[PDB]
Amino acid sequence: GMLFDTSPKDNRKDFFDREKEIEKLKGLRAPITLVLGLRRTGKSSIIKIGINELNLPYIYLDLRKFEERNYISYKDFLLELQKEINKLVKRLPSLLKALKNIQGIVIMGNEIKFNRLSFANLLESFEQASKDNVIIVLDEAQELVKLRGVNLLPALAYAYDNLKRIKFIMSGSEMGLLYDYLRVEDPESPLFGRAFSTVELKPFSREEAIEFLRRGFQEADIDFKDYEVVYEKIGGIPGWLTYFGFIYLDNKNLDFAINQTLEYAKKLILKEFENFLHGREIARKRYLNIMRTLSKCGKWSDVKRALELEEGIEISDSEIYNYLTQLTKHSWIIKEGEKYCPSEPLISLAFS
Ligand SMILES: Nc1ncnc2c1ncn2[C@@H]1O[C@H](COP(=O)(O)OP(=O)(O)O)[C@@H](O)[C@H]1O
Ligand SMILES: [Mg+2]
Repeated sequence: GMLFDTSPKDNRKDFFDREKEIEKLKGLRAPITLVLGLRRTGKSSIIKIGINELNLPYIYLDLRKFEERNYISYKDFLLELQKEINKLVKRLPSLLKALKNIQGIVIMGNEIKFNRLSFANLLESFEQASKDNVIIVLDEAQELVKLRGVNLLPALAYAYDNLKRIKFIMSGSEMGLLYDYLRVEDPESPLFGRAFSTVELKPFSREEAIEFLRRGFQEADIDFKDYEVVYEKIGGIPGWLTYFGFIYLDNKNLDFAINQTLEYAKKLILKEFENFLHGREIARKRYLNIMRTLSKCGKWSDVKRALELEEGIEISDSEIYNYLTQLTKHSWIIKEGEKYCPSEPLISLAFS
């Protein structure tokens, strides 16, 4: 690969720095490791790099495939787990034997089929089958909020307290929703009071962004001069800088590569906003209004004024609070003081 491959990296040789973050992740320093960061900050990348370098058995649940749904069924969750387990038995010969006595499992012949299941007994059997730590990756774990008919928390707590060879890695692009999922705020919840080893990926600063591009161009062996305009136009999100780098290498026209990145970002961001608006069709026009209003940032008064201007009616403070709270939980905006801002520059652009 190369530094500007437009897919999550799986090798450190293709990945710019984040050395402290990868090393912390790899430390598996508590039974649960949280990987945080906005979309496109490299979370799936460091997880892949981390598990490749550790050379430990693992189950990888890519939950992004549920992002366009409002609900995940027990059946659809089990089919994903089933697929991963089948990869794991190939690495853990004695697992197929250890899964034989699980109530809802059927074996035929070097594979399993589920025919509810005890997630805690399942995890315990991975641990029985392995001399080494087994990593359970829940990539975009906050998606499990949508898995309404299953509560995995007691099983996660059981593992945390009792399964010493089970190490979870849970990532989330929507920080508040991830914490809400794990019920960190609820004293009676199974994971309350338990510490998570936490790694956060922030957007590149100006100097990091410039160094990232510099490194990828030096590696392609091509000249580049305009690093500052690229940062000014694209911003610090690694994923967008990566795409730009790829396009510029492919075409060598600065304005074309910037415009193509901007147009790709806008399309992707607005599709992701549609995922957000799924199940909120009642408040849909209002959310669009809020984001346009907050594009160049604004205060509560600006949000209120713009909503009431569009609809004519007075709008309560309860409704307003709920709309901004949802946007903040899902990482669309961030509140600085009395100022709410899109969480990165191209989200401003997308609603401009
Ligand atoms: N430090 C980095 N070095 C090289 N590429 C990166 C880096 N950070 C992110 N990327 C690239 O940016 C894109 C988004 O990364 P990804 O791991 O999917 O982010 P997340 O899972 O946080 O949304 C991918 O193309 C990835 O290869
Ligand atoms: Mg990801």
